[PDB]
Amino acid sequence: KLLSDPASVIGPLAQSMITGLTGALGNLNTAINQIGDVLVGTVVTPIN
Amino acid sequence: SAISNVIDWFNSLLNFQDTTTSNQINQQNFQIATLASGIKKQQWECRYS
Repeated sequence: KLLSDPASVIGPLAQSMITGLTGALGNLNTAINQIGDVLVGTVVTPIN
Repeated sequence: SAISNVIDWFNSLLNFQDTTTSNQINQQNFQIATLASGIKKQQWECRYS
């Protein structure tokens, strides 16, 4: 069951357990926030 | 907050857009009117304006 369908057997787990998931989400959210902020000013260091 | 800031910036850009278009139309019409009107011959130089 763990090989085929790991849904029922494995319970809910925190995003922080996944490697780099929180980092990617934070990067995307910060990019969106910077996109919003630049249009009104508040000069900030660009992400990429 | 990012989407709200984008909304505000877009509204500001639209305001600038309409103001600039209105100013362009007004300036061109004013120049055309000034060119059309202007100096007219006095009464003694000729009868007609």
